[PDB]
Amino acid sequence: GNEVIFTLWAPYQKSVKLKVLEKGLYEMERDEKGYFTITLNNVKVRDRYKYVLDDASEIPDPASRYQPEGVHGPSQIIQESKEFNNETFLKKEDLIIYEIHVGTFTPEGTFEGVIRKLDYLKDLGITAIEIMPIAQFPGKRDWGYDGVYLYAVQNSYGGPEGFRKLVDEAHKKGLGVILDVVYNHVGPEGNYMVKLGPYFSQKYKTPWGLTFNFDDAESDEVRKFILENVEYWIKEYNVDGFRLDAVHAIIDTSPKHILEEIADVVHKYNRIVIAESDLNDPRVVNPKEKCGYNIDAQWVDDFHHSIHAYLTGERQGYYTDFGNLDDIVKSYKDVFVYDGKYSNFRRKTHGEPVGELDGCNFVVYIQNHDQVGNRGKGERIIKLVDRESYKIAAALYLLSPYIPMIFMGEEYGEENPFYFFSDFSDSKLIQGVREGRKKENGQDTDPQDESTFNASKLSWKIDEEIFSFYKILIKMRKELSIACDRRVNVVNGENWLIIKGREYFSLYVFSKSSIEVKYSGTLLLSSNNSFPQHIEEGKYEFDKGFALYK
Repeated sequence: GNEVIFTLWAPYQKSVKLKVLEKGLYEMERDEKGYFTITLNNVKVRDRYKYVLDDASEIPDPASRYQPEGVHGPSQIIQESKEFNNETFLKKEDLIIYEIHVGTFTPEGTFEGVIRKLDYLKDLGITAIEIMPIAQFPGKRDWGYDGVYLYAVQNSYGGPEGFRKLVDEAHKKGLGVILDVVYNHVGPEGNYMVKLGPYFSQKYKTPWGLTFNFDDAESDEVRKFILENVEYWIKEYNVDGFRLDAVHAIIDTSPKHILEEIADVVHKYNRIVIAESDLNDPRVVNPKEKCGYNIDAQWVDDFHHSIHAYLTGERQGYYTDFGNLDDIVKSYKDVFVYDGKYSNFRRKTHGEPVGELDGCNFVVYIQNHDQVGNRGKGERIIKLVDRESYKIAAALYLLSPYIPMIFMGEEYGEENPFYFFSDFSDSKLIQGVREGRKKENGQDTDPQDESTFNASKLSWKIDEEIFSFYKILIKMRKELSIACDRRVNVVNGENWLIIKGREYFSLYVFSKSSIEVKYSGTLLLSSNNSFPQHIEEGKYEFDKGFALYK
């Protein structure tokens, strides 16, 4: 039949009622654990509903699937037809990721907008797109990390219907979709979980708000909440995989860490998890029989930081830990630069070596939402290095053994900043974030100003020299079988370096210098016209630039 069952976990609350807007108020039945439940025969997609507390105040379903009128508005029923392939066609060894912010990616600012850009993406060579968090957040202008309804697809992005159609059309083109999900904290506005029960940890918390309760009193149910959320995205949206936001901010003292369980869920349904770890700890990524949570891959800032610090000369914040050519070679042959050595930035010994894990347990990047957006003036790397360096940078990571991830626009030479923006309506949060971004990052543009968001939309002004470069770089990566293979040989002089893989070798010349080349090869790609078509073992004097050889 057509009847459906309502479930709300609220141990703090004595007795709660269901409120279907056009219909009546319905008394809910309680159990031992603190779950309120009723089955209603008369409900239909898409009625609006809320829950009314002892307080007599009315809150939206915390496990809501659609919030038509934003965070403080009522919850709406959606069509739940669990259609999903049991497998993803994505081979993680073939993974080229493209990070997208739906709001700013296109003039549209919606899912339909990214759909339109699918052919472009496919043609470029990307195999999967990473969508920044889409869990309902305040208003319509937010990176996604102030999301506060884990099961509800952002209304202004195009809602559930919108996101579903995106994955459907992505699969249709042979593209995969990875969802950025937040399990380490929750948004400061429109979060009503605090009144229901111990969703959040008493113990510590995160720089971005209240952290989840995974290991303390009544944490079973909050563990179920997150694990079922990952189950939900797979079963109801047919998503290929996940990027887990700041896993270092998820603390769990339990016999089996929640991150291990999260992975178990995604692997049960043959999907992929990537983790943003700041831990520099192979445990996140290691096999179970080697004591890891078995997450498929992790972000390695060390790579980006090495490249960035060296090319920019910048040393503020975390860049103080980097700066030398050695750091790049280190990261290129050891993954982590900080693998159990002292960090002046963190004021402690940081990290652990990575052992024999292949390259495909790590994703690398010269740009992403953090490394652009957390800069006060939000400058893309293109503004901080010359055309040559920029090309050398793109070559370094796209030709690395690690999984490369392109930031939206990077590939055609996008020049527009990516600022930090928010769309809170609570005036104290507005006040706090302005001064927060002012003090922490040195942002002069108002995050709550519409113009700041607008200025962050891609221009789509294509630089064809750069765009062609990326396209060929991607193509050669695939053709050379560079993926995962950490068996590379790197030699470095003062202002240059050569990296030699199984089928290729690359020249990375940061200044004019005389280089001893020990390899023969045919030129595949070059940032200049200055490099020979065929080269042989010998000494050469190269100008600043990059060259790839078979």
